[PDB]
Amino acid sequence: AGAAYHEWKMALFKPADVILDPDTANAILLVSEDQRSVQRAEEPRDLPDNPERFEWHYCVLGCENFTSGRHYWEVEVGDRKEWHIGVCSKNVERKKGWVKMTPENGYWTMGLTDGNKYRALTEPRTNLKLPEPPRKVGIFLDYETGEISFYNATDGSHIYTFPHASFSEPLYPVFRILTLEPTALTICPIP
Amino acid sequence: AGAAYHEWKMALFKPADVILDPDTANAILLVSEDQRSVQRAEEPRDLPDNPERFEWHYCVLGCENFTSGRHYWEVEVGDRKEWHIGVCSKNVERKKGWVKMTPENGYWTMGLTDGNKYRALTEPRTNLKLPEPPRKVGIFLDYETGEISFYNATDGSHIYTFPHASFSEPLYPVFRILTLEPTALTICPIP
Ligand SMILES: C/C(=C\COP(=O)(O)OP(=O)(O)O)CO
Ligand SMILES: C/C(=C\COP(=O)(O)OP(=O)(O)O)CO
Repeated sequence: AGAAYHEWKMALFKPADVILDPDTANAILLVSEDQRSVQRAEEPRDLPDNPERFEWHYCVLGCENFTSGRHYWEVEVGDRKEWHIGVCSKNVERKKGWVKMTPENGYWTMGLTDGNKYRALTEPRTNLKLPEPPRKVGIFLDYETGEISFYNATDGSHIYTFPHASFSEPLYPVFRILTLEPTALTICPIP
Repeated sequence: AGAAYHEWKMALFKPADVILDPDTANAILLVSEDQRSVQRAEEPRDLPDNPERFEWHYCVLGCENFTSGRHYWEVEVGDRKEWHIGVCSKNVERKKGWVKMTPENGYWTMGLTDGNKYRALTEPRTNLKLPEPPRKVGIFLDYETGEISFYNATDGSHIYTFPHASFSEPLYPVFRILTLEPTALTICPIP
């Protein structure tokens, strides 16, 4: 069940060793020293406007992108009451206010808002019903087949899969947090 | 106060999301479908050889181990008249009969026998005197300080702290039940 999940993911997808890129992180984000976790600060840091940095979206990326193959990583979201995670195109508009995070705008993400509302960030947003709140989420990228999927990485249940896409840009792991709370997002070691 | 215990656990220790590993579970144990609970059976299962499995001790482990950091989880023991819980080293002699569960053998555990006799499984065993019987037990690991502690998770009260170890191996949550009875051991998910 969980076991079947682990066997399936290990057979089919390459483990990506994701580390967060402080240079991309909106100034309201604190990336941990080990670059595995990200937290939202109360006050923004005073950081330069280098082209890589998100200036509007409360986002940070992985250091490395994907251009082909099947890849997965897992993110511990624990009890944090707001988070959205997935992948985004390298050429997302990092410097424009109010760009909706949607596949059309180079984002493939899902998560949680207001403690209990699960969504996939489609346009319009898709509401999800998950019998069990995930503590750890498996993100899955099949670049060739154009498929971004999410699983509960502990009990192996399927969370969501985006419609078929035809990727024309490299894809980054992306992480977004809006609220001030205690629990971090953490990229966990993967089998 | 339970309030102080709540604040303390939440400030200092990362909440471990513990799921029982059925491949480790001695064949006389039955792990629930959600792998949050374990019960002792009257008859063993007939299973294929597995290196991970406890052959002698009536034990099951968590799926994940700890190699650094401060971690806690909380176990519902209910009115069950016999149980022992804690952590053990990854390299405990799983396959060997008659190994005493003690710190020298890779185990740091405490619990209940015969309804009313609480013990820490030191060598010798140290008898505990608990003003009230717990129904939920908080297990606390601080890997750097070598500190394994047990608390009454409802009212915050201290149950037992082992002499500080110098851990040189990854640590698993471990769970042992000997006796036949209706109340399972249950891991309460992250609050
Ligand atoms: C302010 C902000 C994001 C909120 O965006 P939205 O208000 O469009 O809502 P959502 O559906 O969650 O994307 C910065 O990332
Ligand atoms: C039979 C058994 C465990 C009990 O071992 P022991 O009989 O040595 O007693 P204890 O002091 O509770 O460890 C299988 O796990």
